[PDB]
Amino acid sequence: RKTYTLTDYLKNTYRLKLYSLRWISDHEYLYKQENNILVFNAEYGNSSVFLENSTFDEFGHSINDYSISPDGQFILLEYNYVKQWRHSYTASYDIYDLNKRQLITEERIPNNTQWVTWSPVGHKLAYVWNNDIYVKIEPNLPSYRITWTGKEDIIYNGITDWVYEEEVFSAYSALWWSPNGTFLAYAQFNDTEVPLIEYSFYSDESLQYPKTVRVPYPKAGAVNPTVKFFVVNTDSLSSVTNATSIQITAPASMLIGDHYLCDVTWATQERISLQWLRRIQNYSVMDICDYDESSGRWNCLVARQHIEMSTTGWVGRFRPSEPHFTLDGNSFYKIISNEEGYRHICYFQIDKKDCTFITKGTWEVIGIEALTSDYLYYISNEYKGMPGGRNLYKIQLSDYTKVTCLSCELNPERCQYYSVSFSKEAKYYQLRCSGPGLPLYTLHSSVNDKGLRVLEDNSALDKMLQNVQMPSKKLDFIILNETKFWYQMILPPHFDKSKKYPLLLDVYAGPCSQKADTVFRLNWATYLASTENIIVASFDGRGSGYQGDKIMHAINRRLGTFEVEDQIEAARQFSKMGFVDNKRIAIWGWSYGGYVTSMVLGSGSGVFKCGIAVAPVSRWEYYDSVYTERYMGLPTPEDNLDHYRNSTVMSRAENFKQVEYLLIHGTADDNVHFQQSAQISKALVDVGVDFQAMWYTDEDHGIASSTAHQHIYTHMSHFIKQCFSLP
Amino acid sequence: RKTYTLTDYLKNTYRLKLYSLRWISDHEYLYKQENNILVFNAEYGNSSVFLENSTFDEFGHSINDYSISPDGQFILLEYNYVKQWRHSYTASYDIYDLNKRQLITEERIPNNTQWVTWSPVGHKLAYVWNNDIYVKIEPNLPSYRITWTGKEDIIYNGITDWVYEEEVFSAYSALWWSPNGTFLAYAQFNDTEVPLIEYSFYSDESLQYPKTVRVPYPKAGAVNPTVKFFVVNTDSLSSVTNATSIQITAPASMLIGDHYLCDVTWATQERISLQWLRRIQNYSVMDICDYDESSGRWNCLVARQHIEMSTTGWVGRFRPSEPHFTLDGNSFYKIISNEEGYRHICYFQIDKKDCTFITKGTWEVIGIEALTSDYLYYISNEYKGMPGGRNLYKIQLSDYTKVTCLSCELNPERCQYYSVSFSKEAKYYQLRCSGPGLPLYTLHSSVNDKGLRVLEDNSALDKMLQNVQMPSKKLDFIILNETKFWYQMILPPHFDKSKKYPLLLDVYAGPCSQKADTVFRLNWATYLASTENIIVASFDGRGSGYQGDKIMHAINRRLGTFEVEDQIEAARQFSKMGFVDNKRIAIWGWSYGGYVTSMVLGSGSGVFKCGIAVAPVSRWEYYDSVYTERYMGLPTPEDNLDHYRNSTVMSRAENFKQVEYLLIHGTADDNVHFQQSAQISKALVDVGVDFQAMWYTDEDHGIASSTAHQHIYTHMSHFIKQCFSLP
Ligand SMILES: *[C@@H]1O[C@H](CO)[C@@H](O[C@@H]2O[C@H](CO)[C@@H](O)[C@H](O)[C@H]2NC(C)=O)[C@H](O)[C@H]1NC(C)=O
Ligand SMILES: *[C@@H]1O[C@H](CO)[C@@H](O[C@@H]2O[C@H](CO)[C@@H](O)[C@H](O)[C@H]2NC(C)=O)[C@H](O)[C@H]1NC(C)=O
Ligand SMILES: Cc1nc2nc(C(=O)N3CCOCC3)cn2c(-c2ccc(Cl)cc2Cl)c1CN
Ligand SMILES: Cc1nc2nc(C(=O)N3CCOCC3)cn2c(-c2ccc(Cl)cc2Cl)c1CN
Ligand SMILES: *[C@@H]1O[C@H](CO)[C@@H](O)[C@H](O)[C@H]1NC(C)=O
Ligand SMILES: *[C@@H]1O[C@H](CO)[C@@H](O)[C@H](O)[C@H]1NC(C)=O
Ligand SMILES: *[C@@H]1O[C@H](CO)[C@@H](O)[C@H](O)[C@H]1NC(C)=O
Ligand SMILES: *[C@@H]1O[C@H](CO)[C@@H](O)[C@H](O)[C@H]1NC(C)=O
Ligand SMILES: *[C@@H]1O[C@H](CO)[C@@H](O)[C@H](O)[C@H]1NC(C)=O
Ligand SMILES: *[C@@H]1O[C@H](CO)[C@@H](O)[C@H](O)[C@H]1NC(C)=O
Ligand SMILES: *[C@@H]1O[C@H](CO)[C@@H](O)[C@H](O)[C@H]1NC(C)=O
Ligand SMILES: *[C@@H]1O[C@H](CO)[C@@H](O)[C@H](O)[C@H]1NC(C)=O
Ligand SMILES: *[C@H]1O[C@H](CO)[C@@H](O)[C@H](O)[C@H]1NC(C)=O
Repeated sequence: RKTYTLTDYLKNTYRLKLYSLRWISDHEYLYKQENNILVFNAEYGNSSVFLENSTFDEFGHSINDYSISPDGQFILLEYNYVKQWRHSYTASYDIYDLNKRQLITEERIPNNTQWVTWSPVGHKLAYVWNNDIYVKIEPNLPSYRITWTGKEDIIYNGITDWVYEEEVFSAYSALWWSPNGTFLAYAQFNDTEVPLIEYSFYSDESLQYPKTVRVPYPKAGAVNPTVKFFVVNTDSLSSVTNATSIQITAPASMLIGDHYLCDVTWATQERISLQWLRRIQNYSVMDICDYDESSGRWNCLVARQHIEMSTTGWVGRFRPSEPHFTLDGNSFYKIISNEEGYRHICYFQIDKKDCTFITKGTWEVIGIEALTSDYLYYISNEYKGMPGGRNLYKIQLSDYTKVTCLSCELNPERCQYYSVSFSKEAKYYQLRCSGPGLPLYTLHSSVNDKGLRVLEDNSALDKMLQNVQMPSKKLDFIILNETKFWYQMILPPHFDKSKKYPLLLDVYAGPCSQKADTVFRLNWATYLASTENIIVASFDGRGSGYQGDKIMHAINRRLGTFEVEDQIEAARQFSKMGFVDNKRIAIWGWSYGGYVTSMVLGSGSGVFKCGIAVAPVSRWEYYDSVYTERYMGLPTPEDNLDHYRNSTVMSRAENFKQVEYLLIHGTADDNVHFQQSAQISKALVDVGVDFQAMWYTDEDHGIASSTAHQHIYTHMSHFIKQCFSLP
Repeated sequence: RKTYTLTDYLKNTYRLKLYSLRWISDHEYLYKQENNILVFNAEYGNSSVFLENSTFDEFGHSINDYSISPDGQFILLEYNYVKQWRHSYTASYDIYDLNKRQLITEERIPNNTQWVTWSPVGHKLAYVWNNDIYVKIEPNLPSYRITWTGKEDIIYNGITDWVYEEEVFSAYSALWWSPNGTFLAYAQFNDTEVPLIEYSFYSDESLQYPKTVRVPYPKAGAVNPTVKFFVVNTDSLSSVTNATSIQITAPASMLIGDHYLCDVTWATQERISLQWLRRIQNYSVMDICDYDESSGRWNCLVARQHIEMSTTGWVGRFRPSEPHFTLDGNSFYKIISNEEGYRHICYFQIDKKDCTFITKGTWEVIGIEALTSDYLYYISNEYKGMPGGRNLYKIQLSDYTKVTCLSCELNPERCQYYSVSFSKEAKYYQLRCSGPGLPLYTLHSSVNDKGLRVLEDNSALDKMLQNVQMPSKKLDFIILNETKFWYQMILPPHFDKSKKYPLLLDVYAGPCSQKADTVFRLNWATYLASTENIIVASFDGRGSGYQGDKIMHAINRRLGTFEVEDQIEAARQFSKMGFVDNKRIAIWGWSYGGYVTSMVLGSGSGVFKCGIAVAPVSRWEYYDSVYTERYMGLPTPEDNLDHYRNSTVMSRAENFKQVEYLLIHGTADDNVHFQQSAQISKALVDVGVDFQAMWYTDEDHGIASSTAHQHIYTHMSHFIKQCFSLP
């Protein structure tokens, strides 16, 4: 009988099915079946073909994605896709009028467009091209140029520079339509004095001289980009006169120094919320800005700013939390750490002091998902006190005490990890369960929270997997200093506590991470347990998220300490349990996991026989400012420079003589620079330690090209199989 | 009897002693002994300390080198040495007045000087600083400025650019003083439009942003630097009037296209010899340029031009050979490829056409070493018919049939490979024997070729080696289509022709190379044979040198052809021999040896279990123009594009599934760019071939930092051991 093989992982032999739909009103959504775009009625479940796979067979280009105007009249077609960073890319665009069932060829959207977006209502367009912003009121009409300052690598209007995209907004876009669709707000980033990271890109075999890539990127403590914020009135645009952008300056308490613009939320048609963060990320201000028709200006009264501080750590999980505004725009809710350091929903009324906690407990809210007049819907990990689970709840607005669990009980053995998607105005919602069993997609009505229908049960995949000897998963915890810390273990088929198993510790362990959860996954570890009979453990130690600040801020200004310690201690704990071959314990990790794997390998602990680090950080001065400084402060003598340097992998080289080490990195890694590994290897050479290495030419942090993806996991499997003495 | 261990190799436990001297006159030389500089009388062997080690115990800096003027009045002190390429570097210099016994302290040689030389006689100096040439008539006097055009990375006056240094002059200098010291000849190079190679340098851990290094480097087919030649009269220099340098123009037959200046020789006080070469290294012209005392000009009579062509390949082994002039400068001798294709000594008389061969035979003259009115001395491989041996011969210039071997019989057992060093006017000479026994340096008088005395017999080392199981070398040959091809074999001690030994083929096989010779070496192979009982073999197949053009030019316009195939056939032959285990045959090479190893691993032969390539070329369009075009012509559709394209390693990628491959490259290789290994690995990943890699951070082609050196050989040693299942 057969197992989950490496070739299965690499080749996607057992495919997970999903069901991504796109809401388009409070009761209809779109969906693709055989590349036909169907539109669905949510209430009754009937559907029909919105767009036929047939159309565009003679288009000329392969179509990459699409977006429909709110008013259903038009559709955007995205082709010539060219990926840049984690979120950004350039592409070409066409517009198809639906009622005319024709393709528009007037005033077309330029090739190399960097970003396009419909207005929330109607058929307006805004797009960035050559770092400048443009606006078409209508798709067959000439665009109005809004900005003139766009300049490659220096001035960005309406799109983000590298660090904002990666660490602040999590997106390339820096444009925000007012709900009216009347205003276009946007940010401008200035990278004039931001230093450049430089690396070689070799390209095709045919490229005689390797090309040098230069990217404005601030490493820890280096000069940051600066930011301006503007708002333009789209209703008032002249063919003759320029477009007048009104600026909104940051609070004076931000203007005194380096800061970031970290969130932008429209409250009403004439109220905006701005979140600002001090470069020292323990202080931030929310600014409420109202339009004044008499002047045309936007004013943010100092009086109604809201303010957040931390004395134990930084602000928010990764940034200040997002405000969810009540419909009238006079109050809002948002996740906040309470007096005991747990993140709960807090209620804020604009011109009033403080805020009011509507939730509390020894658990945390993960996200606020929806807000109607009678209810606030949110995900939390309360159920059964399992930080690694997720369920939908709703709280009765007029009686905070009445909290209903919407998902806890749908299928309590198959489903303990939910996410959700609401329709406009929240009349219907889609539930998505991700484990511990097979992913399961259902539809629901808000009225009586009635289960309308099952959308996808992955029955087909399930029939296949009954054939294979699949691994099982154990989610438990252990006690350390009177504190529970959770772990998981993917266990091989027919597990036997009277046998001894080799064990791989799969590490990430970065701040607010969680590696022990109830998600079902078909991945490299599935192969390792199913086929090679290795146990694959992970452990959430100090610094991990979703358990309260006491645990999360343990690591404050002290990266490469308690999280490293704890992974080691976790392994001592596992050896204690009697079914692990304490001669065959490995450790591996990627990104931040690579850094921790290295530090572990470098600790002299004597627990680990061998390990793999992929694209690991090696010293924090090498990584970016927003991320690094968030946790480490600045690397100056008067701040945290000491620990910046007590915490490098390099300084641990000698101890690598006791272990077998595999070090991997892509040459075109724009995120964690090849530098970081290049310095690790040199430190190891310089001290006479033998080790094994692999570079991947022209790959970035993902090393995700199909061929490279296959090569590295193959390479790594050999490594581990040697180390463990397996066939 | 212990064994020769890797450590012995890396720690240099068993050291070869040398005897490096510089002839100072017709009868004395200098010799550094315990940081004491000594003068030695050749005839009697008596000495006197010229400069005590005690001096400069108070200097302030570590002193890297020294240079005493021809008149012994001053000495240059080189310190603050920084290495650039293979020959180039910059440094600081102090001058010490040997008479006044003190350091001159004004009008100093600037810091970061790029080159200095004394004139041939006296105490003039010429130097290069910021790519401009300056001249001091006396060490305390201010220097006159010869050129003003010097510009970093663009215009070089009196020093060479990257290719010229590496591939033409085998030196940084481009300064040639007339024998008087009267004139200063120099070249100027213009790399205006020469593309730049760019790569990352990671420096010490403290550097936060890596540096991009940028070097004008013409790759096969790209724009080449241009050159001009000038001569300045050193006596008529003015304090206010800018010195005037007279330009010599290359011959019309050279100006029609791209060309090189390949050699400069002063013939008399008033006659310069210049050799030029076409970018297509088919054709070269030697110009003879006389000074016109009235004119002030220099004239190059077309009738005097001596032309070398080749229809079978290129001119010269690596470049047209150096001419050796008679005292009166009216005639010269030059190594030339004869009608049978063997390189022999040719006698040229200035105003007469063609020339006369002074020697002949099926062997070759390697070098002309000295010239008097009575004798011409040269090194050749005639003795015992071995191309891999070297001997000093003299030929009576009044009767060419009268050749006598000066070294053949001194010590037939111990010595078969000599180099030599003559005093001026060749009154005496130092013989240096390199094997096959321990190195042995002797002094001799020309009068009757008497042996004067022994300088170094390496008896120290001999003593030490009496306690180690040393391996032996067999130097034999095989037949291939009726032609003899040589190889050598390092044989483990106590070699039993009955057993079967694993075999490592050590390859270079570049054009005009030679890996089978009679020289003594303590190297990696010594360790492998002695300690790990491996037979290390090397073979000189087609393309190799010192055996006639039929063999050397076989590879014309088809690198990665016969030399790759011949390495393969050699291996087969070696199997036939009943003492090699044909299941355990590996291969490895560096540089060209790296490319060949790759072509071989990727050929499909099934002969080799595994191989190592170190800094390999993989594609000839990536290597430089002077070396590459010499053998491949230009990479254009009209010339040799097809074979450029056919002889990439990348095209053989699939075949690598059959072998184990380790690929190694320094990230800072200015010579064979990392690009080349980056493209090999990408081809291997693209087609799903697994392999081993290792990059060396900030190392260059030589990978020679003491720590990198030790680390690469250790890494390589594990791999080889593993391949052969060696305990
Ligand atoms: C982006 O920021 C740069 C850097 O500060 C600005 O450049 C400066 O502009 C002022 C006014 O022109 C000058 O006085 C400075 O000398 C400039 N410094 C540099 C480094 O150039 C630039 O104006 C900003 N660009 C925009 C459009 O906001
Ligand atoms: C080095 O070579 C470059 C290219 O041949 C020369 O550049 C030219 O400069 C002259 C003016 O002296 C003009 O003919 C052109 O404007 C330039 N062309 C280019 C491509 O830049 C340059 O003159 C040379 N420098 C020296 C010292 O000879
Ligand atoms: C936005 C972001 N997303 C991420 N996903 C992973 C991830 O799980 N891995 C692990 C699995 O494979 C992909 C990366 C890591 N990151 C990081 C990140 C965090 C720390 C460091 Cl040191 C580097 C990065 Cl990129 C960042 C922040 N830039
Ligand atoms: C001036 C020169 N000297 C060299 N010595 C070696 C050598 O023997 N090995 C011995 C083994 O160690 C490496 C160098 C190789 N080269 C080459 C050379 C030739 C071809 C290529 Cl592809 C690269 C180089 Cl550097 C060049 C000219 N570039
Ligand atoms: C669903 O059916 C209703 C009633 O026939 C119809 O009006 C509506 O257009 C249908 N919607 C879809 C998505 O087909
Ligand atoms: C996009 O570029 C291609 C040619 O590269 C062309 O077919 C098309 O017309 C361009 N689109 C626009 C908006 O100009
Ligand atoms: C939207 O709100 C703005 C702000 O007052 C107002 O000026 C505008 O008329 C509104 N737009 C539309 C199209 O209703
Ligand atoms: C437990 O406390 C000890 C100090 O007494 C400390 O060494 C260790 O890090 C702690 N462990 C955890 C995981 O809290
Ligand atoms: C100086 O010379 C003496 C021999 O005369 C030698 O013994 C001593 O080591 C030398 N000092 C050095 C090498 O600095
Ligand atoms: C060697 O000895 C002779 C005879 O005294 C002397 O003239 C000569 O200068 C000496 N040479 C050296 C280098 O000491
Ligand atoms: C060297 O030769 C040049 C040219 O013949 C002449 O001008 C000069 O006087 C000579 N130098 C000496 C010092 O003999
Ligand atoms: C000799 O002939 C063989 C036959 O296989 C051929 O492959 C090879 O190229 C030839 N070698 C020489 C030395 O010409
Ligand atoms: C060279 O600079 C060094 C210090 O870097 C200094 O001692 C000296 O004055 C300089 N020498 C000259 C003459 O340029």
